[PDB]
Formats: sequence, structure tokens, C-alpha cells
Amino acid sequence: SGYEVHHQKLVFFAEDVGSNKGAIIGLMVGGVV
Amino acid sequence: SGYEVHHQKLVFFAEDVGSNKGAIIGLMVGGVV
Amino acid sequence: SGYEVHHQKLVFFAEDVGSNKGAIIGLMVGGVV
Amino acid sequence: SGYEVHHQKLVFFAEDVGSNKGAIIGLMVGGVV
Amino acid sequence: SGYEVHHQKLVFFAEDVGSNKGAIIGLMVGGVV
Amino acid sequence: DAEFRHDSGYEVHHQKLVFFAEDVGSNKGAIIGLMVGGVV
Amino acid sequence: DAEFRHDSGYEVHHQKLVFFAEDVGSNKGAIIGLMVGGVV
Amino acid sequence: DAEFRHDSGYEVHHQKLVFFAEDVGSNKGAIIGLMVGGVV
Amino acid sequence: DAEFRHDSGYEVHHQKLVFFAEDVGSNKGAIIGLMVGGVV
Amino acid sequence: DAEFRHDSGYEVHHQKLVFFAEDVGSNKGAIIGLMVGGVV
Amino acid sequence: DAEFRHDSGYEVHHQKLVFFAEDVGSNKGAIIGLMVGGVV
Amino acid sequence: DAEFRHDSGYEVHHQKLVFFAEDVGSNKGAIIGLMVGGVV
Amino acid sequence: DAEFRHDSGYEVHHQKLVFFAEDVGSNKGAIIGLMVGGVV
Amino acid sequence: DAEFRHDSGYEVHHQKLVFFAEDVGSNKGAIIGLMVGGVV
Amino acid sequence: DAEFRHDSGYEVHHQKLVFFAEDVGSNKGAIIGLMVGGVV
Amino acid sequence: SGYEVHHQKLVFFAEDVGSNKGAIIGLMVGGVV
Amino acid sequence: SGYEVHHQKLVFFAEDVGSNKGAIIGLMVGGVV
Amino acid sequence: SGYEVHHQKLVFFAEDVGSNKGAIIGLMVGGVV
Amino acid sequence: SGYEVHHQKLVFFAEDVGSNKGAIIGLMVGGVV
Amino acid sequence: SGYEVHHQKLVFFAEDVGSNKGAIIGLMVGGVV
Repeated sequence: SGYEVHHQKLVFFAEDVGSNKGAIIGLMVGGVV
Repeated sequence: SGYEVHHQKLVFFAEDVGSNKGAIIGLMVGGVV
Repeated sequence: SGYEVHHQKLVFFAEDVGSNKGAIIGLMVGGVV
Repeated sequence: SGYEVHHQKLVFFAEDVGSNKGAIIGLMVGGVV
Repeated sequence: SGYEVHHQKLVFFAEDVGSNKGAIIGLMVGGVV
Repeated sequence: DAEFRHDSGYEVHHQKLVFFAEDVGSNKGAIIGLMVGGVV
Repeated sequence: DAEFRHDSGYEVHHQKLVFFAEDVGSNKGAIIGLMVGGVV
Repeated sequence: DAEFRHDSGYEVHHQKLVFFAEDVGSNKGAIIGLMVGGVV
Repeated sequence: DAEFRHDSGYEVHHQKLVFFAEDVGSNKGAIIGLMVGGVV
Repeated sequence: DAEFRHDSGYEVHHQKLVFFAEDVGSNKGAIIGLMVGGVV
Repeated sequence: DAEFRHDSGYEVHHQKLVFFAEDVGSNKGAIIGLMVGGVV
Repeated sequence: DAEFRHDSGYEVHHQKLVFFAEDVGSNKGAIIGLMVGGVV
Repeated sequence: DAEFRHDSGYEVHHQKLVFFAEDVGSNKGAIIGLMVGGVV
Repeated sequence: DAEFRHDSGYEVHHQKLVFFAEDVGSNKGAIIGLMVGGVV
Repeated sequence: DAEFRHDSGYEVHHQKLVFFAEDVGSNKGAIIGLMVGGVV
Repeated sequence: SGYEVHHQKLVFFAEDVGSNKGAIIGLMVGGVV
Repeated sequence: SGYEVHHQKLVFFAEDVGSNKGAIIGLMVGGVV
Repeated sequence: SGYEVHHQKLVFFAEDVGSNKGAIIGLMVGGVV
Repeated sequence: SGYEVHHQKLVFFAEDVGSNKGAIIGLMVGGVV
Repeated sequence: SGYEVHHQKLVFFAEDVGSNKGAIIGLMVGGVV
């Protein structure tokens, strides 16, 4: 049905990625990968 | 049905990406990849 | 049905991307990739 | 049905990733990978 | 049915990952990998 | 006086291929009958 | 006086291919009968 | 006077392949009949 | 005067392959009939 | 004057393969009929 | 529909030859540095 | 549909030859540094 | 549909030869440094 | 559909040969440094 | 569908040969440093 | 020095000759080939 | 020094000759081949 | 020194010769092959 | 020194010869092969 | 020194010869092979 999301604070740095066959996520809320 | 999202603060830096066969995400809310 | 999204603040920097066969996203809300 | 998520604070740094055949996540809430 | 998650604070650093055939997660709440 | 070779090339030939595909969703990567070297 | 070679090229030939595709969604990458080297 | 070789190339040939696919969801990587070397 | 070789290449040939796939969910990696070397 | 070889390559051939797959969930890794060397 | 080949021909190349002859009597046949196929 | 080959030909190459001959009497046949196939 | 081959041909190459001959009487046949196949 | 081969051919290569001959009388047959197959 | 082979051919290579001959009388047959198969 | 030859009677027939690297002779008297 | 030859009678027939690396002779008197 | 040869009668027939690396002779008198 | 040869009568037939590395002779008188 | 040879009568037939590395002779008188 749905999402209620708030007041999230994120900082990030990503170094080299070869092959992302999937999920590289800071915060993942109910997603499908 | 739906999303209610707010007051999110994000800063990010991404280094080299080779092949992104997927999701590289700061915050992912209910998405499909 | 729908989205209600607000007061989001984002800053980002992306370095070289080879092949983006997917999603490179700061914030993704309910999208399909 | 759904998610109620809030006041989350995240900082992260990722070093080189070879092949992400899966999930590399700071916080994962109810997602499917 | 759903998730109620809040006031989480996370900091992390990831070194090189070869092949992530699975889950490398700081906090995982009810996800499926 | 010496011989130096890099023969890192390739050859493909006598092949018979039938490739049939039904509905495809996001094709994030590849569906390949036969792949000979290369990078997706 | 010496010979130097880089033969990193390619050859493809006697082939018979039938490729049939049904509905395709976003094709983010490739659907290839036969791929010989190269980069998608 | 010496011979030096790097023959890290490849050859593929007498093959008969039938590849049939039904509905595919996100193809994050690859579905390959035959893969000969290479990188997905 | 000496011979030096790196023959780290490859050959594939007399093959008969039938590959049939039913519904596929996220293909995070690969479904391969035959894989000969390479990296997914 | 000496001979030096690295033959860490490969050969695959007379094969007959039938590969059939039913519904696949997240394929985190691989389903392979035959894998000859390589890395998933 | 079929391929038919007779490749009974020839190739000769990177060669360095020094040929010196002193008095020759009846040369009934041949004095050859290098002979590649053929008939005397 | 079938492949038919007769490759009864030949190749000769990286060679260094020094051939020196002193007085020769009737040469009934041959004096050859190197003979590769053929008929005298 | 079948493959048929007669590869009864030949290859010769990295060679270094020094051939020196002193007085030769009737050469009824042959004096050969190296003979590779063939008929005298 | 079947493979048929006659590979009754030959290969010769990395060789270093020094051949020196003193007076030769009737050479009824052959004096050969190295003979690889063939008929005198 | 079956494989049939006659590989009755030959290979010769890394060799170092010094052949020196003094006076030869009728050479009815052969003087050979190295003989690999064949018929005199 | 010399030859004294007489009253010789010869009849001959020769079939195909491939390569005559030598002597094919009915009567040879003191010759050099 | 020499030859004294006489009253010789010869008839001959030769079939195919491949390679005559030598002497094929009816009568050979003191010759060199 | 020499030869004194006489009243010789010869008839011959030769079939196929492959390689004559030598002497095929009806009568050979003091020759060198 | 020499030869004195006479009143010789010869008839012969030769079948196929492969390689004559030597002497095939009806009558050989003092020859060298 | 020499030969005195006479009144010799010879008839012969030779079948296939493979490799004559030697002497095949009807009558051999003082020869060298």
C-alpha cells in the first residue's frame, strides 16, 4: 500500500564500483532490487 | 498506492562506476530496480 | 496512485560513470528503473 | 501493507566493490533484493 | 503487514568487496535477500 | 632479430542459432544466445 | 631486424541465425543472438 | 634472437544453439546460452 | 635465443545446445547453459 | 637458450546440452549447466 | 549448403639465405639451398 | 550442409640458411640444404 | 551435416642451418641437411 | 552429423643444424642430417 | 553422430644437430643423424 | 685414349620417361654420365 | 686407355621410368654413371 | 687399361621403374655406377 | 687392368622396381656399384 | 688385374623389387657392390 518516511539525514561517499549486480544503498525502505 | 515523504537531507559523492547493473542509491523508498 | 513529497534538500557530485545499466540515484521515491 | 520510518541519520563510505551480486546496505528496512 | 522504525543512527565504512553474493548490511530490519 | 606477438583477437564461425524471446522486463544486462568474449 | 604484431582484431562468418523477439520492456543493456567481442 | 607471444585471444565455431526464453523480470546480469570468456 | 609464451586464451566448438527458460525473477548474476571461463 | 610457457588457457568442445529452467527467484549467483573455469 | 576446399598451394617468407657454390660438374638434378615443394 | 577440405599444401618461413658447396661431380639427384616436401 | 578433412600438408619454420659440402662424386640420390617429407 | 579426419601431414621447426661433409663417393641413397618422414 | 580420426602424421622440433662426415664410399642406403619415421 | 667399336646392331623402343636423372642406354661404351 | 668392342646385337623395350637416378642399361662396357 | 668385348647378344624388357638409384643392367662389364 | 669378354647371350625381363639402391644385373663382370 | 669370361648363357625374370640395397644378380663375376 504505501510509505510514510521522514526527517532522514544522509551523507555518503562511494569509491569505485566494478559491477553492481545488486543493491548498494545507504538506506533502503521497502524497495525491490 | 502511494508515498508520503519529507524533510530528507542528502549529500553524496560517487567515484568511478564501471557497470551499474543494479541500484546505487543514497535513499531508496519503495522503488523497483 | 500517487506521491506526496516535500522539503527535500540534495547535493551531489558524480565521478566518471562507465556504463549505467541501472540506477544511480541520490533519492529514489517509488520509481521504476 | 506499509512503512513508517523516521529520524534516521546515516553516514557512510564505501571502498571498491568488485561484483555486488546482492545487497550492500547501510540500513535496509523491509526491502527485497 | 508493516514496519515502524525510528531514531536510528548509523555510521559505517566498507573496505573492498569481492563478490557480494548475499547481504552485507549495517542494520537489516525484516528484509529479504 | 626476434618476433613479438599479441594475438588477443578472435574468430567465430560455423554456427546455427535460433533465438526466440517472450516478454522481457527491464533487461538490465543481457540475454545472449552465445557470447564470445566481450563485455556487457 | 624483428617483427612486431598486434592482431587484436576479429573475424566472423559461416553463420545461420534466426532471431525472433516478443514484447520487450525497457531494454537496458542488450538482447543479442550472438555477441562476438565488443562492449554493450 | 627470441620469440615472444601473448595469444590470449579466442576461437569459437561448430555450434548449434536453440535458445528460447519465457517472461523475464529484471535481468540484472545475464541469461546466456553459452558464454565463452568475457565479462558480463 | 629463447621462446616465451602466454597462451592464456581459449577455444570452444563442437557443441549442440538447447536452452529453454521459464519465468525469471531478478537475475542477479547469471543463468548459463555453458560457461567457459570468463567472469559474470 | 630456454623455453618458457604459461598455457593457463582453455579448451571446450564435443558437448550436447539441454538446459531447461522453471521459475527462478532472485538468481544471486548462478545456475549453470556446465561451468568450465571462470568466476561467477 | 556445403563448403568444399582444395588449398593445395603454398606460402614462403621470412628467410635469410646465403648460397655460395664452387665449381660444379654436370648438374644433373639440382643443388638447392631450400626447396619448398615442387619437382626438380 | 557439410564441410569438405583438402589442405595438402604447405608453409615455410622463419629460416636462416647458409649453404656452401665445394666441387661437385655429376649431381645425379640433389644436394639440398633443406627440403620441404616435393620430389627431386 | 558432417565435416571431412584431409590435412596431409606441411609446415616448416624456425630453423637455422649451416650446410657445407666438400667434393662430391656422383650424387645418386641426395645429400640433405634436413629433409621434411617428400621424395627424393 | 559426424567428423572425419586424416591429418597425415607434418610439422617441423625450432631447429639448429650444422651439416658438414667431406669427400663423398657415389651417394646411392642419402646422407641426411635430419630426415622427417618422406621417402628417399 | 560419431568422430573418426587418422592422425598418422608427425611433428619434430626443438633440436640441435651437428653432423660431420669424412670420406664416404658408395652410400647404398643412408647415413642419417636423426631419422624420424619415413622410408629410406 | 680411345675406342674401336664395330658391327653393332641395335633396335629399341622407349616408353614414357618421367625424369631421366641419369643414363637410359641401349649400349654404353666407356661413356660418362 | 681404351675399348675394343664388336659384333654386339641388342634389342630392348623400356616401360615407364619414373626417376632414373642411375643407370638403366642394356649393355654397359666400362662406363661411369 | 681396357676392354675387349665381343659377340654379345641381348634382348630385354623393362617394366616400370620407380627410382633407379643404382644400376639396372643386362650385362655390365667393368663399369662404375 | 682389363677385361676379355665374349659370346655371351642374355635375355631378361624386369617387373616393377621401387627403389634400386644397388645393383640389379643379369651378368656383372668386375663392375663397381 | 683382369677377367676372361665367355660363352655364358642367361635368361631371367625379376618380379617386383622394393628396395634393392644390395646386389640382385644372375651371375656376378668379381664385382663389387
